[PDB]
Amino acid sequence: MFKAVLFDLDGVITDTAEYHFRAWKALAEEIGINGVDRQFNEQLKGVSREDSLQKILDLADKKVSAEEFKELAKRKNDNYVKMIQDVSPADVYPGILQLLKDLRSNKIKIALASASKNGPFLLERMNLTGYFDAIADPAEVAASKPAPDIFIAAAHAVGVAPSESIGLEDSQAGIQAIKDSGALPIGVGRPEDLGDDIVIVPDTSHYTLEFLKEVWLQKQK
Ligand SMILES: O=P([O-])(O)O[C@@H]1O[C@H](COP(=O)(O)O)[C@@H](O)[C@H](O)[C@H]1O
Ligand SMILES: [Mg+2]
Repeated sequence: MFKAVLFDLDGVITDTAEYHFRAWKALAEEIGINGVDRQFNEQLKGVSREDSLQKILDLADKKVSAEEFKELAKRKNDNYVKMIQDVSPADVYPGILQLLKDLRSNKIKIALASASKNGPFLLERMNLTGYFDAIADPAEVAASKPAPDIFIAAAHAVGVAPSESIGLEDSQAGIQAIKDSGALPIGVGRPEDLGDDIVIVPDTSHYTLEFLKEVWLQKQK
């Protein structure tokens, strides 16, 4: 049976992917880049602060100085951090709190595999910190999503092999990271964005221990 569930945070645990999108779009427009719309944003979900900024800057022909680059990333984060100050337990996505309780009752490890340095703060805002057996620090891995490092680290942090773990993600980059880690991915979002090669659910209410078991018993190979 699987022995661990590796949780992405933003867009899985709570609608915080929407906040990252709005913050990145605002930053981009401030520097005259209007290409960050929902479609383009799918390429930003799951990627690190610096990687997100560079993907946005790639839309421009000229480059910014190292000094401006650093200021831009900080500017976006300062805005994002203000945006999430009022997040509360009421903001936890449907099914997530129950899933955490069910996993603990069944002795299945719970680890956070978020690329966000604001992850710990958000779990505290939502009164979810106590459910996690481990939080993989995104600053410790040598390579961020789509690299599998963070999921491999989350699994190791709870003493479980990635091959015996399920990863929950809402992004293209994150799903790739799960795939290359050896864990089984179950994405949440629309088929047009995440693919038709893995199991995808339309919303988090589908993330029940019953369903994770249903899917796991159906894994290939
Ligand atoms: O989706 P998950 O939880 O990997 O989290 C990811 O965290 C990145 C870095 O976050 P921060 O700027 O707060 O360090 C964000 O750019 C990305 O949009 C978000 O999906
Ligand atoms: Mg996400």
